[PDB]
Amino acid sequence: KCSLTGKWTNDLGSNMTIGAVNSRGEFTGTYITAVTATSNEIKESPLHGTQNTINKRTQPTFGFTVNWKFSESTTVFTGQCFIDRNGKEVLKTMWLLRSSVNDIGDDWKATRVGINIFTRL
Amino acid sequence: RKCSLTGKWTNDLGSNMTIGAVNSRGEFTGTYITAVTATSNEIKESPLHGTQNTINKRTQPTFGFTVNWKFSESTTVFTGQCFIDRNGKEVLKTMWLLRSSVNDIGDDWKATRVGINIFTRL
Amino acid sequence: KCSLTGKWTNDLGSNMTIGAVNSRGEFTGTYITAVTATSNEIKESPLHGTQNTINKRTQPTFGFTVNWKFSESTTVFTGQCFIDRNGKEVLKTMWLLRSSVNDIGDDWKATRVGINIFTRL
Amino acid sequence: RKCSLTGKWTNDLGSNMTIGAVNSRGEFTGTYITAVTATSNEIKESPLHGTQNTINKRTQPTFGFTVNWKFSESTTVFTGQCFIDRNGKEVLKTMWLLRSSVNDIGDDWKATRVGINIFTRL
Repeated sequence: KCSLTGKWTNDLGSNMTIGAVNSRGEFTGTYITAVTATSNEIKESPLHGTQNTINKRTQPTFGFTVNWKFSESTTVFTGQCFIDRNGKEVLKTMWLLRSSVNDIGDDWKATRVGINIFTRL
Repeated sequence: RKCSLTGKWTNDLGSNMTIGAVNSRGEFTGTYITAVTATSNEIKESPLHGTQNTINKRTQPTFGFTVNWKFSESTTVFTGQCFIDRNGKEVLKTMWLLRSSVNDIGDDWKATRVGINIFTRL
Repeated sequence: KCSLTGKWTNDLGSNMTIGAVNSRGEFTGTYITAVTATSNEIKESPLHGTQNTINKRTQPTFGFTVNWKFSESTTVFTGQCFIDRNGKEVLKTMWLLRSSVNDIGDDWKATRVGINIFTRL
Repeated sequence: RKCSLTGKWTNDLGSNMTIGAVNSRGEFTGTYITAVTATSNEIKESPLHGTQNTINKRTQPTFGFTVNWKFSESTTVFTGQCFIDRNGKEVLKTMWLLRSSVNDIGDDWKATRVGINIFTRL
């Protein structure tokens, strides 16, 4: 089975570590991003999420939220934990990066989208 | 005035969710009761877990959460901001990604749907 | 049938006019946005797109590109032309707003996403 | 050095596209030959139409286009930027929305998929 537990790196140079996944699918971790949309100094940030455990898939879906500690933003990631053709694990994910806006009239411009592919560190 | 995630919410598709207390680290848990599904499965209350961003203790914080669906193999994530709207109402403006399970990594490209949800207090 | 031709307004206060849709599904129009992510002065911008004509649906899908004339950005919209429960036409759309970045290393942050609902003006 | 959309491109999913000349208004037409589909229909060459942004005559312009699929009722839009990569190669970095047709406006929420494509010259 593909398991989220462990250390990962992505295509932008960010790393994350995820701890034990419990019987309800819950996990916590830490994220160190290589990139930011702000001109703020990056700091390591917690993440929390779940793996879907329905039918106990060898390649489960999952999602997590990175609670950025150096900005007012939040990012969520979701994807699937695959075994690729080489037998290596790969997380294929898409994310939404939510920026803080001061006024609800600017809400429309607050959400960026993209992908990340993670492999084991 | 502050916008708080804790409590009961309903959305523009008829779904409800309950969010519990937000701890000092911004963490919260809740339950999601969806009105709609992409599958032909029975909907069932599913847990959610997420965080509110506490940097600068904003009155209108950003947040994100994951719904761990219990009636399908999918996962949805939501992120958005807890606003005080012009009328003084608390409103969650969110966008989501719904990740379906695929069997072959070759089909990964078609596995993610996107959309919005707007939540107000029940 | 729901037809894209005509004048529309959206939930953010933007308007657009779309001309005749030809037999291949092609149309052109003009977009006047009520909002921008830049601090530039908005100007009316051309759009070009297509309606899908397969099976000649009464509620077709469609897409179009707004070629912004007051910024370096581009937005694309896609959605479906519905008749709602009142018999009114509504365009339900989602969009990607692509900003220009100077360097490919910043590509990850260049795409915003959102929705717009259009009704007839 | 300029990145130009005109010519033949291939993507990370195996799809190809041909883009014709870009006129003074930034307009172009082309053909898309997709390797993948969300339906169980036969893929068939489909037309595309879009624009390149010409403001400030950037060497690495943004652009967008719509693929008018001819073998399904769906539409896809792409937007991105025509870059000169660090190795001097022209690369289209794009994101897309794939809109499926639904019969009932009530199902609109599940009709839009999202993803990326990276194109290089064939």
